[PDB]
Amino acid sequence: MENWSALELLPKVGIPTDFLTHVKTSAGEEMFEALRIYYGDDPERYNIH
Amino acid sequence: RVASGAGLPTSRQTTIMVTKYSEKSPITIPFELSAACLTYLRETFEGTILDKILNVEAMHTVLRALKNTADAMERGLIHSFLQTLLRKAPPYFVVQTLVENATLARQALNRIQRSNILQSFKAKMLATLFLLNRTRDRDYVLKFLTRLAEAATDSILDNPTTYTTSSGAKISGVMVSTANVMQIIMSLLSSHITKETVSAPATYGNFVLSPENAVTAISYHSILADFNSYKAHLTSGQPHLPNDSLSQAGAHSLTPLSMDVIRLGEKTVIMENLRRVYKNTDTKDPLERNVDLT
Amino acid sequence: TVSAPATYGNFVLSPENAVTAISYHSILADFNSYKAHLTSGQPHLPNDS
Amino acid sequence: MDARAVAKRPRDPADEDNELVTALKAKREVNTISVRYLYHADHQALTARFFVPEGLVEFEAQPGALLIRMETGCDSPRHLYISLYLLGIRASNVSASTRCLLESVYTASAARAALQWLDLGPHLLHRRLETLGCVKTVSLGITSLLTCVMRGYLYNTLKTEVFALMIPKDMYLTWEETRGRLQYVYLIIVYDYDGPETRPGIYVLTSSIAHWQTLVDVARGKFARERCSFVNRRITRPRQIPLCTGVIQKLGWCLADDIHTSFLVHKELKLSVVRLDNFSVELGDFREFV
Repeated sequence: MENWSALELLPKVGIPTDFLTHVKTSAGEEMFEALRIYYGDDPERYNIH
Repeated sequence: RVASGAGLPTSRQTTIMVTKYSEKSPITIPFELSAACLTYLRETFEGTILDKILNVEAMHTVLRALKNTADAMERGLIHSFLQTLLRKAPPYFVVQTLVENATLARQALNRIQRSNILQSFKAKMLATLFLLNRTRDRDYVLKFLTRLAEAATDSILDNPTTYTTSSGAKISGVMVSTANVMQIIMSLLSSHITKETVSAPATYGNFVLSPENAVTAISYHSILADFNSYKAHLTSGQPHLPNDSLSQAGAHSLTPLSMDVIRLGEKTVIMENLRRVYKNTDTKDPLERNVDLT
Repeated sequence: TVSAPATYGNFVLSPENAVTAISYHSILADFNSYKAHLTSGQPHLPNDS
Repeated sequence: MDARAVAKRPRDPADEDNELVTALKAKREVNTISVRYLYHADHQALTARFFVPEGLVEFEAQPGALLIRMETGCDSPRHLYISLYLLGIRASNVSASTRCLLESVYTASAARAALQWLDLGPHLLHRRLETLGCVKTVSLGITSLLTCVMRGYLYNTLKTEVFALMIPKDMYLTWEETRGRLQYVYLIIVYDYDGPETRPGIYVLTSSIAHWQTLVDVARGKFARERCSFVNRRITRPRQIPLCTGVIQKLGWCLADDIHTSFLVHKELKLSVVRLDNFSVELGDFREFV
């Protein structure tokens, strides 16, 4: 399974994103093959092992 | 997010992670050589002039086969790319319904919202099934093409120096169709068609594994492209990367070549027909299709 | 009277170790020695990590 | 002819440059196609390509399946290509639980058609079958493509991996306590002549014996009951003219140390098999014995 914490830590490229519809609508209507959504602040990325 | 007033539920901050995968589509084609060709290719019986003629014939046979197969490989690459693009491209009524209902929902669709979506689907499917047969008004087709261009979303990578003209205002898309349709459009909208020279990359870009990538491929069966840049930015504390691994793999040299473009509301796109590729081949042009109505 | 080490030993991660730890959850100690020996084509490392 | 010509040892097939490179060098012309090394140029195994409908391809996705050609008694498909696993359904040798398992696996129209065609006619089973070899590839689709070797070892493009031959455990048969170093493997079909209809037994035998007469004597020792049944039917039921009590076909040779036990997984169901690690195919015809 995809490890989202690695994406969360590693440097990223700044992009102007363009979803035609609302992001939560495209995600809820299952546009993307794999998806992770969390609210607030998730401590998962901090426990490097 | 936007701050809310008294008595309303506040919107919590949220982050979204998505990932996209690649798909593979190999192509192939055979060519054949006869044993008679092979024996005379590498044999000299007494060296008489007839034997020299036969040697020359075998050499030319294999050379013709190689050239024909290389041309076939180029054509097959074009064919495969076009098939992939057609596979991912939805029809006009879907995309126009989406663009007209973009602000409708900020969540998964209700019953009512998707009922409205379905109504729009049906109406637009009936209204625009055969565009050029039911109308040839100049303004209407111009607006329709403009809508087709506007509906598509932007790409996440953009090399600003490639596919540009001497008029250097940049090109944004390509519109492809059969020769007859392109002829009809060009004659109908000639006030917007122009002939241009475009700078395009002269060769494929090169992507190379680094030795760190080799070590990680051996040990963990995975590579992270541009490993050293990631490590340098991570250790220095900079959160953002200036470029993308695939983008920096792009070719440097670019060549000029001639093609036709159309203006679609401060947006210029290229027009092409692929009649050349399928001129005398066995494969059918994938832009010529059948449609069923019941 | 015998001679004994005066101080503890120190083991420290390389930056590439940090990258592989974050991405793959794994460390190959003395990563650059492996890289250089593998590329140069010589089979034996001088000593372990 | 001269002394230097006789003394000259033959050219190495690997140090001469191939025909395409020869032509390109002769004209000094470049080509996009990579040409310096030709793949499969040194495969000594002989292979063939077979098309098979989607329903029949199950447990043959993994390499190492034995491939049989069956006659339909019809002109529209004429022949079908089936595996030993499918014959596992019809064989009386296979146990009830395994029969149920691999009957649940082959729940497709094509497989059921194969079974109906097999049971429909009045001929014995072996007259309807022709053995092709072992398979090592798959390209899936509505019509799948299988490549099968009919003389040689089983291996991929670079010989970086050698494939085994998979036999279902109920069909595996041995008749010696300590194995000879070199083992020959045979396919056996034996008929039991009970009252209503013949029930066929299907086996794959691994043996050290290469001589036909000694092997058939051992087989007649092992299958005495079926021979008794054959004679009993000949006595009780005239105007039924049976032939044969069994047939034996040779296909392959392997070393005794290569023999192992293993399982196969398909749609999270486990089938247990015997595994011949470095098996090389060498097909014979059906020889019949009484």
